[PDB]
Amino acid sequence: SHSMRYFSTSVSRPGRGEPRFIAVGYVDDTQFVRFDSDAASQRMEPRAPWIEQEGPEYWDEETGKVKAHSQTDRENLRIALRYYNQSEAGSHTLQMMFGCDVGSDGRFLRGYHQYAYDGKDYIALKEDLRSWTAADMAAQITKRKWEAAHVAEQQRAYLEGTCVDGLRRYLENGKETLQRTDPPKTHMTHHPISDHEATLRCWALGFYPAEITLTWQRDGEDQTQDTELVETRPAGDGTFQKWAAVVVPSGEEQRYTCHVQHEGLPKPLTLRWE
Amino acid sequence: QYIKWPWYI
Amino acid sequence: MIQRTPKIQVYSRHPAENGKSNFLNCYVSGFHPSDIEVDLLKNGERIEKVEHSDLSFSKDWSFYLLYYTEFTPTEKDEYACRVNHVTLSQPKIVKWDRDM
Repeated sequence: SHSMRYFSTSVSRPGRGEPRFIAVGYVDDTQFVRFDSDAASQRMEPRAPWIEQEGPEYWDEETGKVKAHSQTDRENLRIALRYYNQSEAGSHTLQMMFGCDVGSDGRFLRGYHQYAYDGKDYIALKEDLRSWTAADMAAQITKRKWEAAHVAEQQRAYLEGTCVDGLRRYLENGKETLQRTDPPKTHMTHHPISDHEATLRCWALGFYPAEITLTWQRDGEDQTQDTELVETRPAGDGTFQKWAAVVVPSGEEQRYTCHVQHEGLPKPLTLRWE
Repeated sequence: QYIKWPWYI
Repeated sequence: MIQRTPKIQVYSRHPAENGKSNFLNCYVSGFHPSDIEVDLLKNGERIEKVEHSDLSFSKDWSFYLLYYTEFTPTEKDEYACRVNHVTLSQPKIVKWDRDM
Protein backbone atom coordinates (compact mmCIF):
# COMPACT_ATOMS: atom_id res chain seq x y z
CA SER A 1 0.00 0.00 0.00
CA HIS A 2 1.74 3.13 -1.27
CA SER A 3 0.80 6.76 -1.81
CA MET A 4 1.95 9.74 -3.85
CA ARG A 5 1.22 13.25 -2.68
CA TYR A 6 1.75 16.79 -3.79
CA PHE A 7 1.61 19.77 -1.47
CA SER A 8 1.42 23.33 -2.78
CA THR A 9 1.27 26.57 -0.81
CA SER A 10 0.63 30.08 -2.12
CA VAL A 11 1.05 33.13 0.15
CA SER A 12 0.27 36.74 -0.79
CA ARG A 13 2.72 39.36 0.41
CA PRO A 14 1.26 42.83 0.01
CA GLY A 15 3.75 45.31 1.39
CA ARG A 16 6.59 43.00 0.51
CA GLY A 17 5.68 42.03 -3.06
CA GLU A 18 4.30 39.34 -5.37
CA PRO A 19 3.06 36.12 -3.69
CA ARG A 20 5.31 33.17 -2.87
CA PHE A 21 4.63 29.69 -4.25
CA ILE A 22 6.04 26.48 -2.81
CA ALA A 23 5.33 22.94 -3.97
CA VAL A 24 6.74 19.68 -2.69
CA GLY A 25 6.15 16.14 -3.92
CA TYR A 26 6.23 13.06 -1.70
CA VAL A 27 6.05 9.34 -2.36
CA ASP A 28 5.13 7.91 1.07
CA ASP A 29 7.36 9.51 3.72
CA THR A 30 10.08 10.56 1.24
CA GLN A 31 10.15 13.94 -0.49
CA PHE A 32 11.45 13.59 -4.04
CA VAL A 33 10.81 17.00 -5.63
CA ARG A 34 10.41 20.74 -4.97
CA PHE A 35 9.68 24.12 -6.56
CA ASP A 36 10.21 27.48 -4.89
CA SER A 37 9.15 30.64 -6.75
CA ASP A 38 11.46 32.77 -4.62
CA ALA A 39 14.41 30.52 -5.50
CA ALA A 40 16.85 31.54 -8.23
CA SER A 41 16.61 28.43 -10.43
CA GLN A 42 12.94 28.86 -11.47
CA ARG A 43 13.05 25.11 -12.18
CA MET A 44 11.47 22.06 -10.58
CA GLU A 45 14.24 20.45 -8.58
CA PRO A 46 14.98 16.86 -7.46
CA ARG A 47 15.19 16.07 -3.71
CA ALA A 48 15.70 12.32 -4.04
CA PRO A 49 18.49 10.41 -5.87
CA TRP A 50 16.13 8.13 -7.81
CA ILE A 51 14.34 10.97 -9.56
CA GLU A 52 17.38 12.49 -11.28
CA GLN A 53 17.65 10.21 -14.32
CA GLU A 54 14.30 11.28 -15.64
CA GLY A 55 14.99 13.23 -18.81
CA PRO A 56 15.36 16.94 -19.55
CA GLU A 57 11.94 16.64 -21.12
CA TYR A 58 10.44 15.45 -17.85
CA TRP A 59 12.08 18.33 -15.98
CA ASP A 60 10.85 20.67 -18.71
CA GLU A 61 7.28 19.44 -18.49
CA GLU A 62 7.22 19.44 -14.70
CA THR A 63 8.63 22.96 -14.54
CA GLY A 64 5.91 24.11 -16.93
CA LYS A 65 3.14 22.46 -14.91
CA VAL A 66 4.24 23.76 -11.51
CA LYS A 67 4.89 27.29 -12.77
CA ALA A 68 1.48 27.20 -14.41
CA HIS A 69 -0.18 26.10 -11.19
CA SER A 70 1.82 28.84 -9.50
CA GLN A 71 0.43 31.55 -11.79
CA THR A 72 -3.07 30.07 -11.52
CA ASP A 73 -3.08 30.14 -7.72
CA ARG A 74 -1.83 33.73 -7.77
CA GLU A 75 -5.04 34.62 -9.59
CA ASN A 76 -7.10 32.42 -7.27
CA LEU A 77 -5.86 34.47 -4.31
CA ARG A 78 -7.35 37.53 -6.01
CA ILE A 79 -10.66 35.86 -6.79
CA ALA A 80 -10.92 34.65 -3.18
CA LEU A 81 -10.14 38.17 -1.99
CA ARG A 82 -13.27 39.44 -3.73
CA TYR A 83 -15.28 36.32 -2.88
CA TYR A 84 -14.78 37.06 0.80
CA ASN A 85 -14.63 40.83 0.36
CA GLN A 86 -11.28 41.36 2.07
CA SER A 87 -8.67 44.10 2.00
CA GLU A 88 -5.61 43.86 -0.25
CA ALA A 89 -3.38 44.69 2.71
CA GLY A 90 -3.94 41.28 4.21
CA SER A 91 -1.56 38.42 3.57
CA HIS A 92 -3.51 35.27 2.73
CA THR A 93 -2.77 31.59 2.16
CA LEU A 94 -4.12 29.19 -0.48
CA GLN A 95 -3.02 25.59 -0.01
CA MET A 96 -3.68 22.73 -2.42
CA MET A 97 -2.96 19.05 -1.88
CA PHE A 98 -3.60 16.19 -4.32
CA GLY A 99 -2.45 12.66 -5.03
CA CYS A 100 -3.36 9.00 -5.18
CA ASP A 101 -3.08 5.82 -3.23
CA VAL A 102 -2.28 2.52 -4.87
CA GLY A 103 -2.68 -0.92 -3.36
CA SER A 104 -0.27 -3.79 -2.86
CA ASP A 105 -1.08 -5.12 -6.33
CA GLY A 106 0.00 -1.78 -7.77
CA ARG A 107 -3.58 -0.59 -8.51
CA PHE A 108 -5.90 2.29 -7.73
CA LEU A 109 -7.28 2.77 -4.22
CA ARG A 110 -7.87 6.43 -3.34
CA GLY A 111 -7.74 9.74 -5.16
CA TYR A 112 -7.27 13.12 -3.47
CA HIS A 113 -7.88 16.69 -4.61
CA GLN A 114 -8.17 19.43 -2.00
CA TYR A 115 -8.22 23.18 -1.39
CA ALA A 116 -7.86 25.31 1.74
CA TYR A 117 -7.88 29.09 2.22
CA ASP A 118 -6.31 30.56 5.37
CA GLY A 119 -6.30 27.15 7.10
CA LYS A 120 -10.00 26.41 6.64
CA ASP A 121 -11.35 23.97 4.05
CA TYR A 122 -12.61 25.53 0.83
CA ILE A 123 -13.52 22.90 -1.75
CA ALA A 124 -12.64 19.23 -1.85
CA LEU A 125 -13.16 16.39 -4.34
CA LYS A 126 -15.08 13.56 -2.59
CA GLU A 127 -13.70 9.96 -2.69
CA ASP A 128 -16.24 8.94 -5.33
CA LEU A 129 -14.35 11.43 -7.54
CA ARG A 130 -17.55 12.55 -9.24
CA SER A 131 -18.56 15.49 -7.01
CA TRP A 132 -17.12 18.31 -4.89
CA THR A 133 -17.70 19.33 -1.27
CA ALA A 134 -18.07 23.09 -0.85
CA ALA A 135 -17.38 24.25 2.71
CA ASP A 136 -19.12 27.64 2.46
CA MET A 137 -21.15 29.93 0.19
CA ALA A 138 -18.09 31.07 -1.80
CA ALA A 139 -16.90 27.50 -2.36
CA GLN A 140 -20.41 26.75 -3.72
CA ILE A 141 -19.88 29.44 -6.34
CA THR A 142 -16.76 27.50 -7.26
CA LYS A 143 -18.49 24.12 -6.99
CA ARG A 144 -21.22 25.04 -9.45
CA LYS A 145 -18.88 26.62 -11.98
CA TRP A 146 -16.62 23.56 -11.91
CA GLU A 147 -19.60 21.22 -12.10
CA ALA A 148 -20.52 23.01 -15.33
CA ALA A 149 -17.05 22.50 -16.81
CA HIS A 150 -16.88 18.82 -15.85
CA VAL A 151 -13.65 19.55 -14.01
CA ALA A 152 -14.12 16.55 -11.69
CA GLU A 153 -14.03 14.16 -14.66
CA GLN A 154 -10.77 15.78 -15.79
CA GLN A 155 -9.30 15.17 -12.35
CA ARG A 156 -10.56 11.61 -12.30
CA ALA A 157 -8.53 10.78 -15.39
CA TYR A 158 -5.39 12.23 -13.80
CA LEU A 159 -5.94 10.61 -10.41
CA GLU A 160 -6.94 7.18 -11.75
CA GLY A 161 -4.32 7.35 -14.49
CA THR A 162 -1.31 9.68 -14.70
CA CYS A 163 -0.80 9.76 -10.94
CA VAL A 164 -0.75 5.99 -10.47
CA ASP A 165 1.45 5.60 -13.55
CA GLY A 166 4.01 7.99 -12.13
CA LEU A 167 3.76 6.58 -8.61
CA ARG A 168 4.42 3.03 -9.76
CA ARG A 169 7.24 4.04 -12.09
CA TYR A 170 8.77 5.93 -9.17
CA LEU A 171 8.29 3.01 -6.78
CA GLU A 172 10.27 0.81 -9.16
CA ASN A 173 13.07 3.35 -9.64
CA GLY A 174 13.38 3.95 -5.89
CA LYS A 175 12.66 0.26 -5.15
CA GLU A 176 15.72 0.15 -2.80
CA THR A 177 14.49 3.09 -0.71
CA LEU A 178 10.71 3.25 -1.05
CA GLN A 179 10.02 -0.49 -0.82
CA ARG A 180 12.44 -1.37 1.94
CA THR A 181 11.40 -1.05 5.55
CA ASP A 182 14.00 -0.19 8.18
CA PRO A 183 13.04 -1.60 11.57
CA PRO A 184 13.41 0.65 14.64
CA LYS A 185 16.60 0.39 16.66
CA THR A 186 15.24 0.22 20.21
CA HIS A 187 16.78 0.81 23.61
CA MET A 188 15.52 1.68 27.10
CA THR A 189 16.79 4.25 29.60
CA HIS A 190 16.51 4.63 33.38
CA HIS A 191 16.32 8.06 35.02
CA PRO A 192 15.94 8.39 38.80
CA ILE A 193 14.13 11.64 39.69
CA SER A 194 13.77 10.65 43.32
CA ASP A 195 14.55 7.66 45.50
CA HIS A 196 10.96 6.46 45.13
CA GLU A 197 10.10 7.32 41.51
CA ALA A 198 12.14 6.94 38.32
CA THR A 199 11.63 7.74 34.64
CA LEU A 200 11.70 4.79 32.24
CA ARG A 201 12.05 5.77 28.57
CA CYS A 202 11.56 3.56 25.51
CA TRP A 203 13.36 4.63 22.33
CA ALA A 204 12.77 3.95 18.65
CA LEU A 205 15.40 5.34 16.27
CA GLY A 206 16.33 5.00 12.60
CA PHE A 207 13.09 3.54 11.28
CA TYR A 208 11.17 3.91 8.02
CA PRO A 209 8.31 4.30 7.19
CA ALA A 210 7.13 6.71 9.90
CA GLU A 211 4.09 4.85 11.18
CA ILE A 212 5.17 3.32 14.51
CA THR A 213 3.45 2.33 17.76
CA LEU A 214 5.13 2.62 21.16
CA THR A 215 3.12 1.47 24.16
CA TRP A 216 3.80 0.93 27.87
CA GLN A 217 2.27 -1.82 29.98
CA ARG A 218 2.17 -2.66 33.67
CA ASP A 219 1.39 -6.35 34.21
CA GLY A 220 -0.25 -6.64 30.79
CA GLU A 221 -2.55 -3.71 31.47
CA ASP A 222 -1.88 -0.67 29.31
CA GLN A 223 -0.60 2.40 30.91
CA THR A 224 -1.72 5.18 28.65
CA GLN A 225 -2.75 7.38 31.53
CA ASP A 226 0.70 7.70 32.91
CA THR A 227 2.58 7.63 29.65
CA GLU A 228 4.25 10.64 27.99
CA LEU A 229 4.48 10.31 24.20
CA VAL A 230 6.17 12.61 21.69
CA GLU A 231 5.27 13.14 18.05
CA THR A 232 7.12 11.03 15.51
CA ARG A 233 9.83 13.25 14.07
CA PRO A 234 12.36 13.29 11.21
CA ALA A 235 15.93 12.39 12.19
CA GLY A 236 17.21 14.11 9.05
CA ASP A 237 18.64 11.11 7.20
CA GLY A 238 15.36 9.71 5.90
CA THR A 239 14.57 7.87 9.11
CA PHE A 240 12.28 8.75 11.99
CA GLN A 241 12.44 8.80 15.78
CA LYS A 242 9.98 8.35 18.63
CA TRP A 243 10.03 7.69 22.37
CA ALA A 244 7.57 6.98 25.17
CA ALA A 245 8.30 7.54 28.84
CA VAL A 246 6.65 6.47 32.05
CA VAL A 247 7.30 7.22 35.71
CA VAL A 248 7.63 4.09 37.84
CA PRO A 249 7.82 3.56 41.62
CA SER A 250 11.24 2.16 42.65
CA GLY A 251 11.13 -1.65 42.63
CA GLU A 252 8.28 -2.01 40.15
CA GLU A 253 10.55 -1.40 37.15
CA GLN A 254 10.44 -5.00 35.91
CA ARG A 255 6.64 -5.18 35.92
CA TYR A 256 6.78 -2.62 33.12
CA THR A 257 7.06 -3.49 29.43
CA CYS A 258 7.63 -1.33 26.35
CA HIS A 259 5.80 -2.47 23.22
CA VAL A 260 6.91 -1.66 19.67
CA GLN A 261 4.99 -2.13 16.40
CA HIS A 262 6.51 -1.46 12.98
CA GLU A 263 6.27 -2.78 9.41
CA GLY A 264 9.98 -3.65 9.45
CA LEU A 265 9.66 -6.03 12.37
CA PRO A 266 8.63 -9.65 11.73
CA LYS A 267 6.52 -9.47 14.89
CA PRO A 268 6.14 -6.94 17.80
CA LEU A 269 8.86 -6.17 20.35
CA THR A 270 8.56 -6.46 24.11
CA LEU A 271 11.27 -4.62 26.02
CA ARG A 272 12.09 -5.08 29.72
CA TRP A 273 14.59 -3.16 31.85
CA GLU A 274 17.73 -4.85 33.22
CA GLN B 1 4.11 13.51 -12.11
CA TYR B 2 2.49 16.92 -11.54
CA ILE B 3 -1.07 17.89 -12.44
CA LYS B 4 -2.25 20.08 -15.35
CA TRP B 5 -4.85 22.02 -13.41
CA PRO B 6 -5.44 25.58 -14.66
CA TRP B 7 -8.81 26.20 -13.14
CA TYR B 8 -9.86 29.40 -11.59
CA ILE B 9 -11.89 29.36 -8.55
CA MET C 1 -8.56 32.55 9.74
CA ILE C 2 -7.60 29.35 11.54
CA GLN C 3 -4.24 30.19 13.10
CA ARG C 4 -2.40 27.20 14.58
CA THR C 5 0.25 27.35 17.30
CA PRO C 6 3.48 25.46 16.57
CA LYS C 7 4.44 22.28 18.45
CA ILE C 8 8.20 22.29 18.97
CA GLN C 9 10.79 19.57 19.48
CA VAL C 10 14.57 19.85 19.80
CA TYR C 11 16.64 16.69 19.48
CA SER C 12 19.76 15.17 17.93
CA ARG C 13 19.80 13.09 14.75
CA HIS C 14 21.82 10.38 16.50
CA PRO C 15 22.12 9.43 20.18
CA ALA C 16 24.40 12.08 21.67
CA GLU C 17 28.03 11.13 22.26
CA ASN C 18 30.38 13.64 23.84
CA GLY C 19 32.87 15.02 21.35
CA LYS C 20 31.34 13.20 18.40
CA SER C 21 29.83 15.12 15.50
CA ASN C 22 26.06 15.04 15.11
CA PHE C 23 23.15 17.16 13.87
CA LEU C 24 20.98 19.44 15.98
CA ASN C 25 17.35 19.20 14.94
CA CYS C 26 14.49 21.57 15.54
CA TYR C 27 11.12 20.28 14.33
CA VAL C 28 8.32 22.82 14.26
CA SER C 29 4.98 21.31 13.25
CA GLY C 30 1.22 21.79 13.42
CA PHE C 31 1.32 25.57 12.87
CA HIS C 32 -0.47 28.13 10.69
CA PRO C 33 0.31 30.37 8.85
CA SER C 34 3.66 29.44 7.33
CA ASP C 35 5.76 32.47 8.36
CA ILE C 36 7.91 31.41 11.30
CA GLU C 37 11.25 32.27 12.95
CA VAL C 38 13.34 29.30 14.04
CA ASP C 39 16.82 29.65 15.37
CA LEU C 40 19.22 27.20 16.94
CA LEU C 41 21.24 28.39 19.85
CA LYS C 42 24.63 27.55 21.21
CA ASN C 43 25.12 29.15 24.59
CA GLY C 44 22.54 31.74 23.84
CA GLU C 45 23.99 32.90 20.59
CA ARG C 46 22.23 31.82 17.46
CA ILE C 47 23.99 29.41 15.23
CA GLU C 48 24.71 30.64 11.81
CA LYS C 49 24.06 28.77 8.58
CA VAL C 50 21.26 26.59 9.87
CA GLU C 51 19.30 24.90 7.13
CA HIS C 52 15.70 23.92 6.86
CA SER C 53 13.52 21.47 4.96
CA ASP C 54 11.13 22.51 2.18
CA LEU C 55 7.79 23.91 3.34
CA SER C 56 5.33 21.01 3.48
CA PHE C 57 2.13 20.42 5.44
CA SER C 58 -0.24 17.82 6.89
CA LYS C 59 -3.74 16.58 6.13
CA ASP C 60 -5.09 19.14 8.58
CA TRP C 61 -3.23 21.75 6.51
CA SER C 62 -0.83 22.68 9.30
CA PHE C 63 2.77 23.29 8.28
CA TYR C 64 5.95 21.61 9.43
CA LEU C 65 9.65 22.26 8.98
CA LEU C 66 12.93 20.81 10.17
CA TYR C 67 15.81 23.10 11.04
CA TYR C 68 19.29 21.60 11.42
CA THR C 69 23.08 22.09 11.70
CA GLU C 70 26.23 20.12 12.30
CA PHE C 71 27.09 20.29 15.99
CA THR C 72 29.35 18.45 18.41
CA PRO C 73 27.68 17.97 21.81
CA THR C 74 29.96 18.48 24.77
CA GLU C 75 28.79 17.92 28.33
CA LYS C 76 29.14 21.58 29.27
CA ASP C 77 27.68 23.37 26.23
CA GLU C 78 23.96 24.16 26.19
CA TYR C 79 21.89 24.02 23.02
CA ALA C 80 18.41 25.37 22.41
CA CYS C 81 15.75 26.23 19.86
CA ARG C 82 14.04 29.62 19.72
CA VAL C 83 10.74 29.80 17.86
CA ASN C 84 8.62 32.88 17.26
CA HIS C 85 5.28 32.85 15.46
CA VAL C 86 2.23 35.10 15.06
CA THR C 87 0.27 32.99 17.58
CA LEU C 88 3.08 33.29 20.12
CA SER C 89 2.99 36.54 22.14
CA GLN C 90 6.71 36.37 22.82
CA PRO C 91 9.38 33.90 21.59
CA LYS C 92 9.34 30.32 22.86
CA ILE C 93 12.67 28.72 23.79
CA VAL C 94 13.11 24.98 24.26
CA LYS C 95 16.28 23.36 25.61
CA TRP C 96 18.02 20.35 24.12
CA ASP C 97 18.12 17.23 26.25
CA ARG C 98 19.93 14.11 25.03
CA ASP C 99 17.15 11.99 26.51
CA MET C 100 14.55 14.79 26.36
